[PDB]
Amino acid sequence: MRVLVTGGSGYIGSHTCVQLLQNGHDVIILDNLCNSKRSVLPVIERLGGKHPTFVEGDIRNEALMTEILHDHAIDTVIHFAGLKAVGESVQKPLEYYDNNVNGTLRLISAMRAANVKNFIFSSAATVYGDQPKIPYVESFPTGTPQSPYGKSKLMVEQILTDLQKAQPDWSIALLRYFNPVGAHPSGDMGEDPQGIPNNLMPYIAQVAVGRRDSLAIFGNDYPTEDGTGVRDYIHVMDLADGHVVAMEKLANKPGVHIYNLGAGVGNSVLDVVNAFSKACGKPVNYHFAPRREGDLPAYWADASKADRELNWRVTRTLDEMAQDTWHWQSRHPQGYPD
Amino acid sequence: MRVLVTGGSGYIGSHTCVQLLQNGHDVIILDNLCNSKRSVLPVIERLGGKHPTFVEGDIRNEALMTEILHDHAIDTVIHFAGLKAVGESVQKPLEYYDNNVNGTLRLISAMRAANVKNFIFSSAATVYGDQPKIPYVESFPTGTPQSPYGKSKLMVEQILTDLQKAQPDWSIALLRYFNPVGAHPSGDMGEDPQGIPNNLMPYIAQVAVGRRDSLAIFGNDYPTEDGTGVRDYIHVMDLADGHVVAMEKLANKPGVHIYNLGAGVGNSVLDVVNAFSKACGKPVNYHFAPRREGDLPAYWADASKADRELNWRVTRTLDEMAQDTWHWQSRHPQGYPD
Ligand SMILES: NC(=O)c1ccc[n+]([C@@H]2O[C@H](COP(=O)([O-])OP(=O)(O)OC[C@H]3O[C@@H](n4cnc5c(N)ncnc54)[C@H](O)[C@@H]3O)[C@@H](O)[C@H]2O)c1
Ligand SMILES: NC(=O)c1ccc[n+]([C@@H]2O[C@H](COP(=O)([O-])OP(=O)(O)OC[C@H]3O[C@@H](n4cnc5c(N)ncnc54)[C@H](O)[C@@H]3O)[C@@H](O)[C@H]2O)c1
Ligand SMILES: O=c1ccn([C@@H]2O[C@H](COP(=O)(O)OP(=O)(O)O)[C@@H](O)[C@H]2O)c(=O)[nH]1
Ligand SMILES: O=c1ccn([C@@H]2O[C@H](COP(=O)(O)OP(=O)(O)O)[C@@H](O)[C@H]2O)c(=O)[nH]1
Ligand code: NA
Ligand code: NA
Ligand code: NA
Ligand code: NA
Ligand code: NA
Ligand code: NA
Ligand code: NA
Ligand code: NA
Repeated sequence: MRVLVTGGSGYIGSHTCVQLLQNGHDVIILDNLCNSKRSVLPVIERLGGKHPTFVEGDIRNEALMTEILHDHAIDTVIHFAGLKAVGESVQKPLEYYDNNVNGTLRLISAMRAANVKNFIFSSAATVYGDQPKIPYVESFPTGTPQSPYGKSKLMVEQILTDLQKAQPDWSIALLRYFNPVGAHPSGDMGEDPQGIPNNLMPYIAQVAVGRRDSLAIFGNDYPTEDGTGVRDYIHVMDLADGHVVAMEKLANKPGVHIYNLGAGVGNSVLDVVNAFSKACGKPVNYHFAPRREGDLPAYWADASKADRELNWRVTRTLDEMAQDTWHWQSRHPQGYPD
Repeated sequence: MRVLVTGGSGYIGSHTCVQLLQNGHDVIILDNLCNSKRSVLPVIERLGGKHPTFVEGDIRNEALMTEILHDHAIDTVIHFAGLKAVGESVQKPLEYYDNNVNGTLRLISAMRAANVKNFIFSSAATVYGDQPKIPYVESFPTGTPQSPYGKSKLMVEQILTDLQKAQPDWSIALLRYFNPVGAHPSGDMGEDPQGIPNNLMPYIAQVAVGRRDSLAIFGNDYPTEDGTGVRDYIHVMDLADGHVVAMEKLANKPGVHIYNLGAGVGNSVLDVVNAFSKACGKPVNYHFAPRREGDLPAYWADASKADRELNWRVTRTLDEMAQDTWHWQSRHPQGYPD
């Protein structure tokens, strides 16, 4: 298929592009480079085994999106582009609403204009809001996300749903990601956050690499087995694979196809820390800190639906997530070259 | 004060501009004319007793908004501009999200750029969603609006709330309108819908004027006194006045000030029909039809808060709403001149 992968040079998108190319699809990457570098492009091609076309540009530029769509006879679009720092979204709400809400709106508007009707959207577990019922199931009604970031995701899901109702021939997949971690097994592609990493894994990796002192564990008094927060970590390669399958199996299948993408099990901060120490050969330094504002104690995905409907399920383990992350971090301590 | 009134040439905005000018404020009207005509401008000035400046343009044009803001040293913005046909929003969701969600986002982004921090937003009762608890109170948590239109309003309220949190010096009023009806007492300014009117009052007026055959009453089996739908009708002049007061009393008062703007009492479709027949001197023709998709049986506003906090309450009656509407309709059967 001919697929436009917005945000394709970023963390999840890069790994997805590799898998797509390996499945022999024709890949057009669209990215504005606000959170990634052109240096990953060659890695993508080398690992994917085929050349993906790259276009530097912004999802907010509807005219350009329209042109790309038509120019490359795209059949389906995989929407990863956007801003995702939670804390920052609280501080700079407008930029989140613009890049995520308007960003998507301009993109799907461009699609309408070019007669493209197959879409995959990067959504998140945050859409569930404060849900006491875990694991989270697609059938659950959504709640109220606590941050501008979370809200922007849910708003897009709603807009996409209304669009589909209005243009019933569209196929739209709402992929709710849990906690993406890991890196390509080669160790030459992985997450390359700039500055202080907001997520657990990359932070741990930086402590392990010798860049940071200690991992601050946000809260140790939660109603969990070990008192630390529990989440559903999912390896980026498994996420990538789920994206190829969703794209191939849902194209031209009208509807709004919602799927949680997670392993279906929970792991605590300590469990993650422990796996990492194991992977890197030395105890990871850490300390307990107060609970992070807005955090839930525990949640994980109910991934039965994707298993059933798409025959997709995770295959990488927590140890692999940790080992792959350390391999990339250690092989490329400065991330992607400038 | 120096106020930019977006959508100022439309129904509610036109009447608001008149009241503003009567209070001697300097008024800049911004409208794209998609649902109003330049012909109302002179009426505004004549009834307002002062000249308002008019700029033809779109809220989506952030550069222009920014320029207007700075150029006119605006102190406060009253945001009426947007699309509001419910049924149509279901059919053309994107246009609603664009004009309302993006439209507002571009406008407040322009404000940020120009250092403007006083805003009034035209919100609606739809934000309450399916609320069994009536009357509706500002303290109630919001629900899930059933149409793209309703959703777009709630999304804006959320964006505005996050913005205020991020920029705590801002004063933002969320004015939730109930069922605006009526016309300026002169009979020379009023609602001028194009095509089939979606709201009850204008439809009734058109039946009364001899343009339409019969009023279709959507449903006669509701759990209400007379079986027809019950709402809180509020005269446009009262709404207008509430806007002047909100603007004058909340400017430079940091916070998100939410107020329901309604009369605080309910009236049925039949009650409205009856008042109109009374006003126009002849029985209004009507028939019973099936319930309109998504309609609630009954709802009205709890307007205590605005009374208490702003010392504002309605002063026009249902009969006046009907008489003023008929006077305008009858004096100007073709609406505003082309
Ligand atoms: N990483 C996670 O834990 C997590 C969890 C759920 C959802 N998501 C979502 O998945 C998607 C991908 O996440 P990621 O981890 O790969 O992040 P990422 O930052 O690595 O990738 C996003 C990419 O989008 C690009 N981009 C940002 N705004 C753009 C715009 N306006 N126009 C064009 N390009 C733009 C960035 O340059 C970057 O390459 C995002 O939508 C994110 O919100 C991620
Ligand atoms: N009339 C009601 O019953 C009702 C109830 C609640 C909320 N509202 C809201 O109150 C506001 C005013 O409603 P109204 O009855 O006066 O409607 P209206 O159509 O008469 O006024 C809206 C005005 O905005 C202008 N406009 C539309 N999109 C624009 C854009 N992108 N850029 C610039 N101008 C644009 C139109 O030309 C029109 O003059 C709207 O936001 C509406 O959703 C109205
Ligand atoms: O420096 C960090 C980052 C994360 N966490 C915890 O690790 C889990 C995952 O946090 P993350 O930000 O990666 O993702 P989230 O679950 O919030 O989407 C949660 O229980 C966080 O409290 C932590 O203790 N320290
Ligand atoms: O042609 C019409 C228009 C409206 N209504 C009813 O009148 C009330 C007000 O409808 P409207 O569309 O004006 O406003 P809403 O309350 O839906 O915001 C509701 O009970 C509608 O069902 C009706 O019976 N016929
Ligand atoms: Na096509
Ligand atoms: Na339709
Ligand atoms: Na960063
Ligand atoms: Na680097
Ligand atoms: Na100012
Ligand atoms: Na802040
Ligand atoms: Na119309
Ligand atoms: Na006319």
